[PDB]
Amino acid sequence: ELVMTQTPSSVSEPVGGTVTIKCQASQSISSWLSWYQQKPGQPPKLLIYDASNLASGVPSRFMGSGSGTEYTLTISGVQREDAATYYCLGGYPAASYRTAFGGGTELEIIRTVAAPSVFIFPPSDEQLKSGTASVVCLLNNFYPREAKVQWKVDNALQSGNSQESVTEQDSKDSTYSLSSTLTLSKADYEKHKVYACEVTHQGLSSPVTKSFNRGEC
Amino acid sequence: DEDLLKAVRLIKFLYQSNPPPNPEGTRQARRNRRRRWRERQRQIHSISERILSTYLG
Amino acid sequence: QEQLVESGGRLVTPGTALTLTCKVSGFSLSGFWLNWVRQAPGKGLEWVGAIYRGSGSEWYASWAKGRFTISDTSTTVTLKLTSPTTEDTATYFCAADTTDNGYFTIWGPGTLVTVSSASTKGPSVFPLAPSAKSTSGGTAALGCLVKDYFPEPVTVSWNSGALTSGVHTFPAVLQSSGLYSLSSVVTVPSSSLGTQTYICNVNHKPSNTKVDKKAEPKSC
Repeated sequence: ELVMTQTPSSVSEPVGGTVTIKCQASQSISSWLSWYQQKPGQPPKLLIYDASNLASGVPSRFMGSGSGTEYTLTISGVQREDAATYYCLGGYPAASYRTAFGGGTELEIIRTVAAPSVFIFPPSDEQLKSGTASVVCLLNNFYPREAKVQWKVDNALQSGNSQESVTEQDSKDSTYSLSSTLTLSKADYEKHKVYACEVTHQGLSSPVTKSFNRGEC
Repeated sequence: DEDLLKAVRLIKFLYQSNPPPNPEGTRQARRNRRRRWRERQRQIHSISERILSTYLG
Repeated sequence: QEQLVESGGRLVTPGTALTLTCKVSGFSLSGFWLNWVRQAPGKGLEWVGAIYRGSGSEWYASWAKGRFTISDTSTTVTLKLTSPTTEDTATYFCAADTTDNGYFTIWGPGTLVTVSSASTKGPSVFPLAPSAKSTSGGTAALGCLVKDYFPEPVTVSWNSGALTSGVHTFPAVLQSSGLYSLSSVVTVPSSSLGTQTYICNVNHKPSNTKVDKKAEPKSC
């Protein structure tokens, strides 16, 4: 029944820039509070315990505080690494309101613009000899995360048959990477020869299109 | 209330655990555990204090 | 020196009870707090409950009470999911409190529970065709599509983890079919596209599959 009110949901900031995450306690909580950084596919790491003291290893730029019902994590001179989601933990397990979690705040580090190196991949023989064709468009190392990918089947646009996936931000080059997958049967794949992938990015001068011709290499 | 009974039973366990030292005599090392046991009980005190206070106001 | 490892995370049907285990090891301290924390796909942390080690002091959360059972032992802490439902799909964690000040100093790596009426399916591994359609002059990218599989996870690596720099394993994506699909890729200097052989080391443990498909520049 104890609740933690973590604000904001997301936050963008350049290197040097300072971040402030706020937790709003639903009950008492003395020093009954701790702060955690959680990088993707990794268990959280304790930064601040008992509201204001840093765990060992954790750098000085991490600052904790709170005034009765308001608690603040203050990453001062943010560095590329600090890019992660952050949680606060309030209370004690021994009730009366138990212990509860903040609910997250994703930190986007802000760097210069970077152009996506665009690569295209055609459906393999083994994949065809099954009954399905999957076309892949890759966008290696680029900032920001904002982009759109258009699928052109002989200069005719595709929509529903597409699916995208993006990596998390680099811990040292704050970049990204996307994966677009155009999926249709072996039947619809035979019907057309030239498949194109249109890429629209901020760091891109003109909307770069990378493509292939069926069989032609 | 179930919770409070459980909480108190637990606090009792926390006092039962970490009980008086041995006692063992050694120059300055005898008074060393006093510091240790005082620190530990001073802690348990505040934890219990806090745990219980949540079942009232 | 302390450590925690969880096991028991597996695909189960709904209502079909599962039991999770946490291997507590290296803790000088007798009794302490051991908490269970779940985290569903791309969601936040939710505390499930905790146990004071030396006793039988079980503490659950508002939602969890009833459908969950924490059991402390010699070696070691467990979590029983009495009546699981689809909403229970998450990765469960065990976390220790070496101070008794309500804070998780040491964490376990996690274990993924999957609650679904669907049956397990192994992956299909297709390569990603580099050659001339992927040449930047001094850099080239080749991949490994891991289409159609269930449940999560799958652990692709390159040249038995010898190839690290520039490897980008992509997050998995559920399809309208129900099956997951991912695709790991890597950037290599266009020069050594024949000189050095490139193998993606796939591993779908929840199906026993341990595929090792090799990606080479087409045929022509």
